[PDB]
Amino acid sequence: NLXELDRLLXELN
Amino acid sequence: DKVYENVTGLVKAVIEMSSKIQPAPPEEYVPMVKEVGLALRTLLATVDETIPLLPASTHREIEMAQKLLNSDLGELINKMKLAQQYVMTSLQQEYKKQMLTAAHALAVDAKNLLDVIDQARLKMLG
Ligand SMILES: [Cl-]
Ligand SMILES: [Zn+2]
Repeated sequence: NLXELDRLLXELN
Repeated sequence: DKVYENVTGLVKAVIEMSSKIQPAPPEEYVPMVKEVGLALRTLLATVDETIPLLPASTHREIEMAQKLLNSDLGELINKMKLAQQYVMTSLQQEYKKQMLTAAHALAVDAKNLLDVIDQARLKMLG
């Protein structure tokens, strides 16, 4: 669940 | 209670975005969605830290709730992008509404994650 979130977050950079 | 603090911080970031969505122009949305996403990241890391101490029979339910939050953030980001694609069109306020609805869903699901953890803490007392 942390892995998935961190790649979701990449999209906002 | 770091879980309660983290949920509070995430819901506060969502309420902020929801008072700024209508006034702000759709291309100043990224910092607000980013603040929400990072609050969620903090919350998920705290919950991951906490799970090992809760009864095994509660882990699955907590894990599903965590996953739901991830999916919710995905939807928020998608609606944010759509609200950006349709600025100064006939769909601008509609997609702003959809973004609002996605953020609200995220806040509700964060509260339900807290509720599930809080019930597991009660069981742990036993
Ligand atoms: Cl709502
Ligand atoms: Zn804030």
